[PDB]
Amino acid sequence: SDTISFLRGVLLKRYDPQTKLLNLGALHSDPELIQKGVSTQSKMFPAMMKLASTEKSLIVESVNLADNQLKDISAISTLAQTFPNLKNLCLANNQIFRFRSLEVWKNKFKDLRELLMTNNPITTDKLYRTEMLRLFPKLVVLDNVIVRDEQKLQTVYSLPMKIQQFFFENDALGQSSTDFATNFLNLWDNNREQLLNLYSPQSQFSVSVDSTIPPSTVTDSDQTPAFGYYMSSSRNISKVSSEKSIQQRLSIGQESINSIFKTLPKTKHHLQEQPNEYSMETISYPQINGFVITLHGFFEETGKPELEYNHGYNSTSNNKLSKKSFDRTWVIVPMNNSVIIASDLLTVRAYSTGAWKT
Amino acid sequence: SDTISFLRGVLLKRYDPQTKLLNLGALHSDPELIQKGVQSKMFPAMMKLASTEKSLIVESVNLADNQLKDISAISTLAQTFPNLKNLCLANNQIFRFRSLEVWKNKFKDLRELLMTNNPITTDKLYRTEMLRLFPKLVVLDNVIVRDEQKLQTVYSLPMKIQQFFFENDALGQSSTDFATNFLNLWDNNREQLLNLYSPQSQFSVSVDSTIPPSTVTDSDQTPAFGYYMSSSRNISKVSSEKSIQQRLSIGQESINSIFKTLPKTKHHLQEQPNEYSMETISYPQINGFVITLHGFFEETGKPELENNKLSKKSFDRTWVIVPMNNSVIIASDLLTVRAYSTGAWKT
Amino acid sequence: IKISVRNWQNATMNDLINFISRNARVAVYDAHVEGPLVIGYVNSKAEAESLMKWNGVRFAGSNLKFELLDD
Amino acid sequence: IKISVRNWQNATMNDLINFISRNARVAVYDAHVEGPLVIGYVNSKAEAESLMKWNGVRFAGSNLKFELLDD
Amino acid sequence: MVMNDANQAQITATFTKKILAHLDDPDSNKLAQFVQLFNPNNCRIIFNATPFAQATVFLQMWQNQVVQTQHALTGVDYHAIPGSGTLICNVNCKVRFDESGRDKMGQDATVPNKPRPLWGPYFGISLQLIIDDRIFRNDFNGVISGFNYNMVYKPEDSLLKI
Amino acid sequence: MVMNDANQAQITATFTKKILAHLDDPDSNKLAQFVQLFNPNNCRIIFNATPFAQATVFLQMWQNQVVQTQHALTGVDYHAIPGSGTLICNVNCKVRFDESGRDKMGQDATVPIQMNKPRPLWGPYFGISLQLIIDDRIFRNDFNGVISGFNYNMVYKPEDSLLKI
Ligand SMILES: [Zn+2]
Ligand SMILES: [Zn+2]
Ligand SMILES: [Zn+2]
Ligand SMILES: [Zn+2]
Ligand SMILES: [Zn+2]
Ligand SMILES: [Zn+2]
Ligand SMILES: [Zn+2]
Repeated sequence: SDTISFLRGVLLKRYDPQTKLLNLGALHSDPELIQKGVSTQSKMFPAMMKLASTEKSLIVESVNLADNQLKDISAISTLAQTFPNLKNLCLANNQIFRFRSLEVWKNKFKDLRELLMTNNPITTDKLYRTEMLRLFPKLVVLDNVIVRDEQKLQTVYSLPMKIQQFFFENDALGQSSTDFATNFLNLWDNNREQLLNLYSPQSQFSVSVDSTIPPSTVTDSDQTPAFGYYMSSSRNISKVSSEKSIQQRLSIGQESINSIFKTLPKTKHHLQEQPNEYSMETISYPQINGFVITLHGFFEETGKPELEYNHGYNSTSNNKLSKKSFDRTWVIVPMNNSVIIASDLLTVRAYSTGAWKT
Repeated sequence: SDTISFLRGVLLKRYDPQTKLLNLGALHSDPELIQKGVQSKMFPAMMKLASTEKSLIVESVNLADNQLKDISAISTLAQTFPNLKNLCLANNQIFRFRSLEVWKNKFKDLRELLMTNNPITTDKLYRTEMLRLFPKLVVLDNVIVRDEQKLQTVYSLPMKIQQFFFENDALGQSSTDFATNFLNLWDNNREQLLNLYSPQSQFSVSVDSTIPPSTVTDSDQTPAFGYYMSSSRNISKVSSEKSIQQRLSIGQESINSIFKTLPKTKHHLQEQPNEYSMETISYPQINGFVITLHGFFEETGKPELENNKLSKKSFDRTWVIVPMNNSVIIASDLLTVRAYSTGAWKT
Repeated sequence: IKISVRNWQNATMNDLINFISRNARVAVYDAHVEGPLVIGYVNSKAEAESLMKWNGVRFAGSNLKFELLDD
Repeated sequence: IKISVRNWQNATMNDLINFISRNARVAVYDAHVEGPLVIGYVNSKAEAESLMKWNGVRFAGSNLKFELLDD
Repeated sequence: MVMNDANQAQITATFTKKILAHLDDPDSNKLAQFVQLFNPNNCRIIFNATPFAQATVFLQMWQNQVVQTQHALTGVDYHAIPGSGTLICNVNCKVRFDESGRDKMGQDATVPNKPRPLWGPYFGISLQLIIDDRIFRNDFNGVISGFNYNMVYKPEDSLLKI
Repeated sequence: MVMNDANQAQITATFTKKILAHLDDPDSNKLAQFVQLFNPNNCRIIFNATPFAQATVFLQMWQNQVVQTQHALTGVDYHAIPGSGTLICNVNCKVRFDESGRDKMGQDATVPIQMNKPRPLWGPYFGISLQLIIDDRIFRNDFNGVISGFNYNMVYKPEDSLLKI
């Protein structure tokens, strides 16, 4: 407990905030360290890495490990766990000759741009460049020579546009979509019935369940979702093999729309409170003289539905109330004082953090 | 040394300056060459001297009746007269296609070719191959094989590039004055330029890391953007969203800071006017005008504050200026720094 | 390393070789006549450049000229 | 001596401590919540290994994870 | 009057699958056909809340500045809207990108036999389509009026930066 | 007060990319839409220090008298100017020309003595500096007649290119 406090000091000394560089080169040479330490040379590296990780307020985009008298990466292999987004690295003046060790760092340091292995024996190997380009996907410069064109590399690993949470053709549609969305959702949460004035006899509404589980790497994804209450009403043409049901699952008229509305769980949408958790798109729909409003977000499940297997069914897990992520699309037709929903298409899916988040 | 003077003599005798034609046809017939005794190794040497002499500019070459079975002996021609327009290889014994393959994408400006009495003329693939090998070939064996009009229109832009464009001559004079004064002040004393910036006026620098193709004359294949990378506001490269916001400098103070962050330089505008291109246009929305200047500058000194190697650079600088009758104020100043490369407007 | 000499005509070979070995501080061990110009081999390049410095020297009513196989 | 417990969620701390005190017949005397994982101190190392034996046990819809914190 | 038909549903679903297949296809030749699906006169395209007025630019950008993709249809629902002469499709699907570092041409960013693509982790996609009813009559020329493509969730370990 | 926003920046970048893509489009039909981006009443266009009075004429020249091209954005910076209601963008990019010997129609210059279209062979890269003066309305996702200023100039040329400026 006492010992760690010193090492904290050494690191702070070796870190520069302006250049964002941590100089961990030549630890054997630092006089402060020799009096205090060395036969324990192996246990200091990972400890220092952990201590580097635990202490916030130091952000490193560059690390120097030149001349640490390492034959193998092992002692510092843990670096990948500490600064995974490291951009520059120098390992010069070291005795590393084999490739076996570096295999620990495959698919790690994905944002590494520069690498310096100038005086290390590996520089002799013919497969050196190839293997290094294999090991560090975004590497641009290797031993001070350019090995990848930043232009192409940038174009390849990025889409033409950075994602945005909102798109509106004109500001009017923006204000209108916002108003409609907030109001509709508040009503959808608290009293489903009131919404029925927005649907005509021709208006249609259906729900589609996406049973798909997002990748675990996705931040805050729900790896065990529960679509108990929804599965009965799901109108997913790809998933539901029953062709006869799909005809029935579509709800037309305020009556059937209300029935399905009662069939769905009671919810709460924090659009006003947590605006960053929602993305919306609105576009013109000339064929109906209207607009299309698509809303991607999440909602909390407060109450069981107002309305309501062969071998084994359990109400506890499958019907557990939990927040869900959703994609809802309203095809709306404007009138002077009022609006009518031509179509309402909902998608219910396991909760997952928005791709629009930054 | 002994042979070269003689060969030089033969070349000089066989070259005609007015027609710009080098007649190396029927060398075996030349009594001067027979007088010595000469044989295969002679051509490339003659080519080397042809390159070395530089007092001969050749748009047409005659190599008729040199008893050549393959181009190998004269291939060096491509290295000596790459801009050749006319070539004659008639009355020679060339029969296979292998030899000419050295010359693909070479002699790009070759217009006429004569392979009369050469066996290759018999082959069906002859025309196709000749058309492939010489992109701008118009005449082959005295018959037209390509339309000059279309060929010209396709491989050239509608307008010849120009070094200067000004809406009015007055704008020309004013823009030139502004450029020279601003740049001289920019070179020698950075602080004074602050007199040209308002509190709302903004300035930022963008680094273009792109390396020009080696084929570009006098291009810097190994650029060094050490000092600039810290202040660079290149929205395309830098994915970091906050930095781009930070990189922008508003007001003479921050503008001064970045002016201090950049290396001390020198622009030889007055000395070398041909090394710079400028465009000036009206800016009605602000009742001012825009001056875009493309050129180069030398890096004399390291920045006054605190890869990092000093090197000659090419630049694109755009000033949005709003005139005030006493003095002028820069609404916006947009600089782009890139590796040195000769102007495309150059000849 | 192959040495050629011209404009030695009207004078003898041995005298020329000795003359060169006198002035140019370099000796050619085996020298071939080969018609108008003398051919010889010198052991090292330093002697070849040193030998090449003595170019245009007056000898037997004319000025010698020295040359090498590959420029 | 220093004990950390994870995957105790869905049940109260009291249930966890009593569960351990029932099954493993070893008690942590002062147990602190400290966010997601429960911290407690046990008197001896023998009790710590014995307690560590009960690692893959099912508890409140999840499997406990036990650790001896060096920190 | 409102249309509810299983046949039309099959047509719709399969057409969606065809569109995703068209997206995933890197072959430049077939691209020419892809543009045929979109209405040249009036079309509304959206990609990550970035608009596209005409399909050509969008598809050029897709062909050039986006790597080869692999779509996996997770969900589809559609409403045929009477009087509109059109139908609207709410689609949800997963996507994998070729994170080899090679574009559709197979050209590397490295400075100096068909290669296999290295698929990255899955991305979440929500796609809204406005199509003409004419597809029920085997007509696919200029049927796509609305194309709203947006990402709903992203994997952190992906090398692709949206 | 000065406008500085990352959203606006991304909008600018992607729009610029869109402009270059629009240039890269060889199909003659859609041309009419491209003209929509330029202000019909007042517009200032320059190409290699050669001016064009109307966007129609410029794009006609581009469509008729220029081979198929491929642009690649290398750099972009912008300043939104308060009170002007406009922003100015300093752009730098690379260009490739279709040096096949075929025009946008795909017609060869070969004199004839004898549905899958052939692929273009891309020439060496050209260096371009493009200055854009645009209305701020693009930040409100409005692109109709937004381009008032368009200054396109070549900064460096590769010698081995078959294209002659
Ligand atoms: Zn040492
Ligand atoms: Zn170093
Ligand atoms: Zn003859
Ligand atoms: Zn002739
Ligand atoms: Zn100078
Ligand atoms: Zn505690
Ligand atoms: Zn467009």
